[PDB]
Amino acid sequence: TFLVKEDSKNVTAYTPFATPITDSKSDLVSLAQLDSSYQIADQTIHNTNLFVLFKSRDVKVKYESSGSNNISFDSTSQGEKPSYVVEFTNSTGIKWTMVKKYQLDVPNVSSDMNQVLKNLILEQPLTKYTLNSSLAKEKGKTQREVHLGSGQANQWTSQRNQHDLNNNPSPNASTGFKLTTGNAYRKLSESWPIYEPIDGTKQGKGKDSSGWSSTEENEAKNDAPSVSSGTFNKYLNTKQALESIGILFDDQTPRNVITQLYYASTSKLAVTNNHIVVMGNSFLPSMWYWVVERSAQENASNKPTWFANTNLDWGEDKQKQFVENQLGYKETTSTNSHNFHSKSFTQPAYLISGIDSVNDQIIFSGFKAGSVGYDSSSSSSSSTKDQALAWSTTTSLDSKTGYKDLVTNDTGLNGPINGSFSIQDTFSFVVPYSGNHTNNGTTGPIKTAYPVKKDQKSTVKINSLINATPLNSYGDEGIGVFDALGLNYNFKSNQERLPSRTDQIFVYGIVSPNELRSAKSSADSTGSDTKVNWSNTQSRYLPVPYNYSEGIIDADGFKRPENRGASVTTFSGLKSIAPDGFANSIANFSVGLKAGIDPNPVMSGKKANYGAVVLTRGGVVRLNFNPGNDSLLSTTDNNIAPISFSFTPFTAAESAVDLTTFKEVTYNQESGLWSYIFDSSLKPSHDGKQTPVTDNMGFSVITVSRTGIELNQDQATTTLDVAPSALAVQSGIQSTTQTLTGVLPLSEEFSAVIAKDSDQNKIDIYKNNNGLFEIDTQLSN
Amino acid sequence: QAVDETLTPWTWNNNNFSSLKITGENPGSFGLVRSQNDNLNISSVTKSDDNLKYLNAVEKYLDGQQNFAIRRYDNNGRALYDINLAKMENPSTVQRGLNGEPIFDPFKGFGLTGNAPTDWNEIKGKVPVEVVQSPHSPNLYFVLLVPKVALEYHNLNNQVVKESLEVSSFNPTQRLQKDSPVKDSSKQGEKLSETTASSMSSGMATSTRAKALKVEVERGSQSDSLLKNDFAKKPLKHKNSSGEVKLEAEKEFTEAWKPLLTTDQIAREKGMGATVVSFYDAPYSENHTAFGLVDHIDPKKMVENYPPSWKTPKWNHHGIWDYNARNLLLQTTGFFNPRRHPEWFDEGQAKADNTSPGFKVGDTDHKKDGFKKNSSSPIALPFEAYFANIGNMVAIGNSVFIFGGNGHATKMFTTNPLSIGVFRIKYTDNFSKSSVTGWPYAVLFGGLINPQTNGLKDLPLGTNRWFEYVPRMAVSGVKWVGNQLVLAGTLTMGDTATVPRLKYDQLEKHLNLVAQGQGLLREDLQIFTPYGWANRPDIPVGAWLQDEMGSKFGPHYFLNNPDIQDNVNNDTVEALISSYKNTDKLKHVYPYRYSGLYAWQLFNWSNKLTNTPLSANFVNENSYAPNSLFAAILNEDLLTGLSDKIFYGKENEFAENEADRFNQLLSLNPNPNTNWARYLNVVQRFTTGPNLDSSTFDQFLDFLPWIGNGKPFSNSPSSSTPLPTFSNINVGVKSMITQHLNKENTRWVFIPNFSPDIWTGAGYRVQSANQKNGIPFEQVKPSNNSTPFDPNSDDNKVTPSGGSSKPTTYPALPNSISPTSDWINALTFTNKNNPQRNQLLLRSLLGTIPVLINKSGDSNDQFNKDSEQKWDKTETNEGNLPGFGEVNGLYNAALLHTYGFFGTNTNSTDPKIGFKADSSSSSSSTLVGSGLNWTSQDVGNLVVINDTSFGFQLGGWFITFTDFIRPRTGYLGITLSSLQDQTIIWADQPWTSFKGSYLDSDGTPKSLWDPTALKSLPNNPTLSPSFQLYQPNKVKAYQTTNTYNKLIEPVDATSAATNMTSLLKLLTTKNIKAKLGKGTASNNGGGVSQTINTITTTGNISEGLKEETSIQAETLKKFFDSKQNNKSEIGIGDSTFTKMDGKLTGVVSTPLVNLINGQGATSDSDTEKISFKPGNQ
Amino acid sequence: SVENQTLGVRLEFKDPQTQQFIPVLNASSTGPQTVFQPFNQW
Amino acid sequence: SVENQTLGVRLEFKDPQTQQFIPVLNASSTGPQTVFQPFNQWA
Repeated sequence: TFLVKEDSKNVTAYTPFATPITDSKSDLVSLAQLDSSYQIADQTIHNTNLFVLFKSRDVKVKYESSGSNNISFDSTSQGEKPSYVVEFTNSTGIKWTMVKKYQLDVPNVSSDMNQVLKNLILEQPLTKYTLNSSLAKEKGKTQREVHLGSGQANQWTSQRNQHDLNNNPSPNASTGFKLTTGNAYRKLSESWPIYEPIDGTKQGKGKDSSGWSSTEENEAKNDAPSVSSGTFNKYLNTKQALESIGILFDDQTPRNVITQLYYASTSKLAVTNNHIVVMGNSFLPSMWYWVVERSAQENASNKPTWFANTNLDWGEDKQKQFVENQLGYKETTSTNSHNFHSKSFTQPAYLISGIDSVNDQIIFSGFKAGSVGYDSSSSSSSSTKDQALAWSTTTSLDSKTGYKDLVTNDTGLNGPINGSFSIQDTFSFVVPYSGNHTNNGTTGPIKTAYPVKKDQKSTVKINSLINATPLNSYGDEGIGVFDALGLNYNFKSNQERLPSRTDQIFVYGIVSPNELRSAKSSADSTGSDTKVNWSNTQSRYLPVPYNYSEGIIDADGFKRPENRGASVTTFSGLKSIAPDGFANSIANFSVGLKAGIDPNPVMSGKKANYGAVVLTRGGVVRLNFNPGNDSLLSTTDNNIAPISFSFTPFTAAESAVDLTTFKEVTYNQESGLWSYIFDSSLKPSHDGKQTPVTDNMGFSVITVSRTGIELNQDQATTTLDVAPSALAVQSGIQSTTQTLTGVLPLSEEFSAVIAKDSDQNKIDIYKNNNGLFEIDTQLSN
Repeated sequence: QAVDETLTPWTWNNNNFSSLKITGENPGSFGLVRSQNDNLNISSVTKSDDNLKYLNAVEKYLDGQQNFAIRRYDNNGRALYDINLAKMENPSTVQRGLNGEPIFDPFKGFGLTGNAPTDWNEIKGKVPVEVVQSPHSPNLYFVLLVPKVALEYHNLNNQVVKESLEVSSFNPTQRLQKDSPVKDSSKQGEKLSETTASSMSSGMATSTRAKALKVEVERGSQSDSLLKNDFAKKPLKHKNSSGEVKLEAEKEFTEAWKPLLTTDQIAREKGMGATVVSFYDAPYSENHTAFGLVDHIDPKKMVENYPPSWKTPKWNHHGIWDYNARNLLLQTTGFFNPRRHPEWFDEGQAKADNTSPGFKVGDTDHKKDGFKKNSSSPIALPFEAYFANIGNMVAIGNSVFIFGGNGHATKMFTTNPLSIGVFRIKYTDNFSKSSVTGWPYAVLFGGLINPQTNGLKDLPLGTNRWFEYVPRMAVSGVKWVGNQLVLAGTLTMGDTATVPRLKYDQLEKHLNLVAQGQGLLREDLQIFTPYGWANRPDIPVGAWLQDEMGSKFGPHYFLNNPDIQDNVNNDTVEALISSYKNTDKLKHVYPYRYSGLYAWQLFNWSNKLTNTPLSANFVNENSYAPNSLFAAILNEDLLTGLSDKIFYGKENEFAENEADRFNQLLSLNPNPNTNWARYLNVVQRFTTGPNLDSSTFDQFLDFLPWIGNGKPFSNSPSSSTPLPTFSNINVGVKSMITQHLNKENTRWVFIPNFSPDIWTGAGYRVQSANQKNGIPFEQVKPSNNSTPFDPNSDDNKVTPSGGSSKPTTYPALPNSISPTSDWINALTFTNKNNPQRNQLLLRSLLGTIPVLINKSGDSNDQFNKDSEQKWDKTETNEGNLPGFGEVNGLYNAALLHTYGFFGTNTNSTDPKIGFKADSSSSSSSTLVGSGLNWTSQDVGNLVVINDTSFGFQLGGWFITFTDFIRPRTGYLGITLSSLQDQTIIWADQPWTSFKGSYLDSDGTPKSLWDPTALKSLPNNPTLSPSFQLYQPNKVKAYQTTNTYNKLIEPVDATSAATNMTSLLKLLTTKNIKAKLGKGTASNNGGGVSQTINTITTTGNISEGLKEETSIQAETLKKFFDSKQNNKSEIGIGDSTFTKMDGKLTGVVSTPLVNLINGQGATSDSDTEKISFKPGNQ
Repeated sequence: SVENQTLGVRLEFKDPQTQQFIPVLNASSTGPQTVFQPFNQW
Repeated sequence: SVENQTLGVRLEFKDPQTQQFIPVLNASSTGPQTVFQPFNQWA
């Protein structure tokens, strides 16, 4: 029998004949002995029992920079509502009864962690209505402006040696983006605004919470009022959009960053034979995750593990350094120059695609949320004051071809180097040279350095920031756009896309029960921050489709003159033509990670195959694993890109689907097919211009299938050299009128759709032809 | 029912089917069988009577004259019974159970209803041409029946079965419209107005050069007229050269070609189409045979499923500007105009013009053009096109698909019938019920992206929401290569030869490019005639008169020259492009000087594959004949899952007017009540040849030989020693690319070696012998009196804020603009491209690449190797590089020498045919063929070799696909085995001898040839399969020094053919054959050709590939040069031949045995000592 | 058929050249198929 | 049918008057006969 979620707290079971079981509608929130403010966040089936995640709309969390116990629930005003994971069972019809109830307590904070948290600042979440221009921030100081000062041009050649930028050909390379304007950056104790600038290069107060609350917020309220009578020339009102992505409010005002971080961090559920794993959502970053031992006592506090303590394998040692060297500056000299890189932490947040389990293994994926240092000096003063220190790390044109050599390339490892370079009859934004290489021949090794003047080394305060997108540098320039859309190509006979190693990074992997126990120890460590190691992980440069932006039509080395033009080179300039329910065409999104075991037989004496699929902007990604080792699939040749990752573009039908309305991902064991359910009723009621939405009705379903030569099929296929892929195809189940309840996969050859057009229910039976549906009107009972 | 000895086996020419290897419980074979009776003359049947009353008259005659069946053979190849529908007296259908499952006992046989199958009287006399077996249902088979007429097509009377081309002096230009358009004095207000000022909006740079042109479009309010419609503006009109010189299908097509039967005619005349009959068969039972379902392959099922944009093919998504530009330029309009492809049109050549395009054109008021109106010219599926789509069945699940054949059943010398799509017969209720449908390949191949191939990239295989690219095939077959379902053969690409557009005033001097765009010259190869090209093929007619005189070198519209191209400098871009900001109702024509050669032209305006599906902004036209090899792995479960009918939306339709067209998007969200997007990703992966790209591929083309000779294109084994035809390595001089254009950031960027040296190749430009690294602006293009172009002139300069006024042109330029130029550093100066390389591969295999001719072999007009052909003086006219007229991508002299047109390579006595770059007087040349008649439709049986490999007969070569299913690093992935028979190689109809290819028990594929079966041509010029109407070329006298510094200048060639009598005689294949010493059979035998012996390490070119010491192209050339005498090691060689007595007609193949003509059937020695114990004891 | 006590069989041999099972065509005069009827041959 | 997983049954009862095993006629409102199948009742 199949289970259906009637609403945010009720669950109704159906027989395989698409008929509802009488007296089966159960209120699990009531059953779990939880109050009205709670609703079911995620549900999964393990060991035949139903595991349910619950989260309260009434949760309140505080961050106190002073003290030992910094992150805590606000007891005082009935905000001590932690999230719970409950095991339920059938005691028979359907009669649910609670087995175990686990609470997810806030994270513990060390002395070292709290020194980053004290001055940690966070970007306002990205919305359905957030533009390329809202995201855009004013360009920072160039390399020669930081280390040398103003009017120090054509003196670079003689002075670059002292500042340890020996032979560096890019004085004009940007050092980051200014934080005096643009999208709001807030402390954990501070709250985010309902307003978002239309142009971040001009409107906005960035990290200046004080300057916003005193003067700018009032201009914003006047331009962009809530419900319209408003002008909407400088600002967008996204209260409705924010609310739809899980933002908690005290009427009109959102709760502080820390509360939003908690509520969104308890979004996805995975269950193994010994552990329960809880991660965040795809909308906003997750700085921690929960590992709950299933053997935990009735009233014990289950604490999360920080991502800043979870050391991942980025594929290569160099790939990890790239991410870390940009997290901050690593030479305190000051005293309060605390950031993540200095306090010896790793990547602190991820925008989680999802989490699942196969053969007691946990599988995760997501995009790495951009993180860089920033100056907070407050005065003469430092040249980098009120600015983020981020840069492009895209592989140089002169680099050796072959995946391993492209990703290990020392281009932009310690400091900035990319810009705009004229090559023959075209151009590039990536530095043409690395090592001893110059146009004349060999000139001595090229050096890079963190954008901090060595004279101002002591009198500088480099603290930490976290972005709401997979973008590290938002600085309004050429290279920012090519790194975001994947438009950097080499010029050698065999073309290759030069990847970035900090911007639009997709991280994925498989976690063992012992790798999870390690994670649990780190959460329970008191005093020192204990470090975790996840071996079977990988990273891959996954950018947004270039054709989601107006003005770009191909991806080649040769670039047309019109493509050096400002209108299609900077963020504010760039215009979106993306149809996937996002106003921006620059930041990538991922959702619906689901793994499954292949029904097709494998060679005798070999373990059954299993893979995972996930949806990203522009296509479907497939994660390939070796079952004989429960590791990521790999191959002998380093020149070929890790065979554990595959990407297949969408067509206009799949691109048309609003990725922000993802409801549920399912997998049919007998078919080997994934059903992606999108409910249009998950749309915000109003635009950024407060205009009522008129397309929040209906649904859509996408089928995902395996393609390619699979492992251990025969003597030849015991090893692979090509990554097996996936195929996303609009199933044929869709509506614009009906409001979906759920989809029953009745059989391999049949499916049932439960919906309401005018309150009354309707069961639609669709004919299934190996992932392709067509409605049966005869099957109406 | 008993085996009739008078009926012997045969092979149908369209699908090359002869017999089916039957597997499972009861193995054996199901082979074709026919009466080999002569004393048959179709002449008796008299032609008033229309095409249909005549055809039934031929049918009734052939019925009492010809006998056909499909006999069943056991595993030993011994025949068992016949199954002859015409001799079947009172046939019966199977007795089905209560679930539709037929009643059957292994011994008693099948249960018979006694009642004959549906439409039996019309299918009764049909000829079975193919047999396929059910994959999961036992004893279930399916036959492909066609009418007896389909087999005797070419033997029908000439008044009924026609040619698409002409039969006192011969002139190839008579049927061509060559008179260039002129200035319209009345329409001078229809000129695109220059803007008043650029926009500053944070810009800074400035220029004195003429401002951008403005193109305004406004809707307003009027049902039939727009407020503004500047794309409709046309300040030019046709020439009045003793009449208006335009495309008129009525004036120009008197005895116009029309198909045998229209689409409607075939669908209503059930005996004139193709049928599929499902049948039952169990040989070791009493009732061994029984019939099931009879389904007619209705053409309307395919036509009803054609994209909506196909109802109006004389139009495309660019609308009125492109209709006008192409129209005046005396070109075909749209994406599939009937003047180029009359085979898919019910009224054939009657509709072969640009008139009635489905949208209003040429209105007295221009703001009325572009609006949707009535048409009567849609892409349909008539007789010739229809039967070419018949053959190659596949049984996947409960479905039977027909992917079509090579089209040899209905193919004429000047016609190219091909398969447009796939047909599906979906069976239900234990095969008791059936449903017929058709899907066009255009939809099915919509999902193609570059990541799906390991060979050539950016091939013209792209498309859009309006399905403008119309892929059609010459199918080999569709077979399971292990786990993977593979569809192979040759494929028609998007057009590349007519991508460049001529400047309105150049038509007369560029006759071959005009011919090609007019459907007169059915050539698909890019011809090198670039002087007259317009800088951009997307410039509307409104902008063509801006610089009529030509003194200011028309910034918007000028004669294409990549020397006068501008910088990419931020200030050049600011001043001349970003300054002008387009709006909702206005677009600009920038004063920026864009220009580039064949590579550049194709990069911007060809339907090149990207990383995304349906991303082709421009699909020019569609090729005449299949011009690419093709193998693709299909999605079997998508083919069986997809719905019968396909629903398109308003997104697949062209805009009703120019206002709606103006702000169109290349991609749109499909309607929720449509399913057309579901059909896009049926192809999983594809291959077009060996796994090589760009310059690396060229090296391989040199390595292969020409069938007619056996001599390579390289001419490498023994400065005045011949040079290669397709490669630049060691040809010309070594130019340092760090000294070209901006001369910055080049050293390690393109070459991973210190030395940035690149071979110029034949026909280069240098300042002097000493100065070979970059040519300074001293090939500066001058224009007609007060001539020189002036860099440093007020217009040709950009002043940024601060006043440093700098010129926009480049100081130095690459050292070659020849048809062989291959610049890794300059795309604007590259002529060699991937689309040409793909065509050049297939053509060289067929051995049909044309050569440019000046001197025939005749007296007082001969070409002498010594003193006339200097291989050392390749920079000058002595080298004899035409630079105008020849095939782009090669060295014309190197090809002539390979063809042995001059030299001892083909004839002991030198034929003295060639090309002389004249320094004396104006040259007059014509392109001619090789003497070979192989066609890109000469595609045989698909032959699965093993679990990882497959191959087929393509012309005189057996091509094998080594590295497609599971590719290996370092291999080319292709094997080639050439036929040895010189009479077949040099035959007029060479593919008439081909009698099918089969995989043998020893594990090698073999092919049957019967040279006695060679058909003779029925026939100033004489039509053969490789006949092309090449137009004359006339150029000014060549310079003695600094020859190729400039693009070679042509002159009016409209009155030139009258002095080319000798040359024009060589357009007929038989006349080339005669001069080459191949005149007549001067012999053969009929036997079987076997492939070259191949080992797992055959094709290992890994050593030749990669490296930085020498560039990949340079390392492969040295490697191929070290392997000239052991080509068998790379997998290029000659096929071995075994003589066979008598006349080869077919083969009977069982999973145990392959018997030619079904001879040699034995008892099998192994199982002779094993028997049953008799029941009595 | 258990009631009729009839057994319908087909003789198969493993071929050396093609390493798969093939039917013994000469097993009976008619083919590789035979019946074992207990005098219910009428 | 083992493959289809379909079971066709007929309900029977022992009549007190006559020792015979009589079929239950009201068992399915259509008669004593009924079928047991999963979703392939789509026939």
